[PDB]
Amino acid sequence: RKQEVPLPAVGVAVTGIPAIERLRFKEVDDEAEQTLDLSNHAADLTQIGD
Amino acid sequence: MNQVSGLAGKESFILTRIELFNWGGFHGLHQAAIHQDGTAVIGPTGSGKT
Amino acid sequence: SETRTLQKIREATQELLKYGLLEEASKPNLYRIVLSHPEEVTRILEPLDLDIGIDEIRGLLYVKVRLDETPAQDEWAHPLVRRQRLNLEQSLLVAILRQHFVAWEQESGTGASQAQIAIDDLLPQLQIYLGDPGSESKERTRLLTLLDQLKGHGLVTSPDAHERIVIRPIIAHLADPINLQALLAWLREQIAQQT
Amino acid sequence: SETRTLQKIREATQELLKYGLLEEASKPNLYRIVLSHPEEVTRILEPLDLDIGIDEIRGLLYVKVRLDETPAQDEWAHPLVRRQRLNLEQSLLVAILRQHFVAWEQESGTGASQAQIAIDDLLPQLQIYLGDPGSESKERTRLLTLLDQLKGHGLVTSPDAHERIVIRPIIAHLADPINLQALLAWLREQIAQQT
Amino acid sequence: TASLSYALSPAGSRYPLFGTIILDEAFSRSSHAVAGRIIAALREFGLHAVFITPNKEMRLLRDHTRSAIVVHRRGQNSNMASLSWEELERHYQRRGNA
Amino acid sequence: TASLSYALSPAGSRYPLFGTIILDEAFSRSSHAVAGRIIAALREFGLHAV
Repeated sequence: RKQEVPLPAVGVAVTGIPAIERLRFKEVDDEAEQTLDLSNHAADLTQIGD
Repeated sequence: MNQVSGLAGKESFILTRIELFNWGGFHGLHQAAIHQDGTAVIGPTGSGKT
Repeated sequence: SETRTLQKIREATQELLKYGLLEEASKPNLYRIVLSHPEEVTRILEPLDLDIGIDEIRGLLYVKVRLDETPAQDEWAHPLVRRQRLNLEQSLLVAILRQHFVAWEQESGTGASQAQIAIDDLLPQLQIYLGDPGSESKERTRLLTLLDQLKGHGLVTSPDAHERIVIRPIIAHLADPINLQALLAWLREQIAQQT
Repeated sequence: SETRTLQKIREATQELLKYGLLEEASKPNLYRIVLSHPEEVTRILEPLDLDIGIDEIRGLLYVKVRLDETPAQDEWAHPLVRRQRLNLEQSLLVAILRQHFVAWEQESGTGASQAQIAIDDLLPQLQIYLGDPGSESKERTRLLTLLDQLKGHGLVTSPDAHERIVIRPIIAHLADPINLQALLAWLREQIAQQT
Repeated sequence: TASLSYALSPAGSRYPLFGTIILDEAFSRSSHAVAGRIIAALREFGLHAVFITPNKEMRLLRDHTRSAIVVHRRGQNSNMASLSWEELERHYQRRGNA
Repeated sequence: TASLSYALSPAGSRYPLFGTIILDEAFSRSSHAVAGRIIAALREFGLHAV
């Protein structure tokens, strides 16, 4: 007697509109190394062609 | 020409330093110093200037 | 070129849709905004076949499915209405709730949505119908499960700390004379075949 | 009192709001109608800050938040469109399907009817990055579960009668394919290094 | 430049408190005399300036600046350095013999 | 330049019947070697340039 009756539909909210923008992807953590590197390097050295 | 150089350092913040780090092609840490009396910049097309 | 509707209207309408109803004492701003442009609201919703009723005497607004261009219909079958239809078990609680709501209104006035009841009071009421399985754990479990389903339809706030709850006034517009009459008719119809 | 929108347009609108999509393969005549009447559509949607993006190559209409530029919060917040962050399995499947769609259109051009992809090859691909839950049966079951979820977002068909499936052109406009491909290449490289 | 200079000059001053400015493609459309007209106006407006060029028309740059910043690309890597005009002259001469 | 050669040349002939092209501010922003390579492109297409 789990039977459905035709009562009025009041308070009909709508939400969760399926817009593609709502999608975001897993924050797959990548921890190959720590970010400790800081050096200035010789990457500011000069040598150029013709 | 030279008068405004006196205005530089006296009246206004004159830029002589820039440090970058893993920005664009500047891998590691770079840095170049502006000259407080006018400075040029030069390099081939697509070298990190812009 | 463009004729962007009042951004304020956009906020109020989008919120109202987000919740299906809208209560003054909680969010009076969008509430008044819709009161300010009920026609614009309506024409905005009209393409969707969603329409706004109103209850100023208690501070409520809410949607309700239109009934046009596919006459009547079981409203719930509409695509956008987002939940499954009430079921007479729920309705059995619904009637009790409405009774308490109107009873409290008829002595504290219509000046608040704060019609309140304690869960334990319901227990005897259901106990008569759903019987007495003799274990407070089972009956109270089923009671809270029903209440949960209803708050899904938004009718009643979930239990507070004091095991007391507030009936949302939208209940009244559910337990309509007209709708109650259709319900009693269909119920006597069920009785006639159950026999 | 008020006139009522064209029934066909209201139909297409309501469907497009239930599923965020309308397609030549699903409601092709509604598709033609809305294409002839996009201004009506956008007008209906704009009070809600909703608006369609369109794809005439692939016969796909789809929704997209209409909010304006330079917001106070750097990224939009919309009362209706709640956002999800998928579990790795789903995201991975989506990236797989995305590059699948890209490859299919690479070899067949834009708009060419999708060829079907076999569960038989999917389970390997999942195996590429997911190892094994304990059995091939569990692999297949969870694959079909996630495919069900994906069809829930309308990005794929149902598991067809032959244990293949077809891709929904909504994939052509996901949130950020760069996130997909970075993760995909990173995953394959990570497994290649680990082994 | 005039609008920028006055805008940057705080109340009670006619010169830009923020003296430094950047100028990409500093003179990629004008001949050296007219470029020098810009130089005169810009500098006269109390502006400390920096100039860019895609390896073109170096003469005027040497004339009214004191140093340069050399930048070169190597594959996907970008490199920077700050030199005076004369060190660059010596390096050029080291190339000239070849 | 590739496209203009396409348009200017019917099939068969290796050169377009009108071989001349005009370049305003030609090379106004390309490093010298970059300008040389663009010139080489012009020559590959086999055009008379201004």
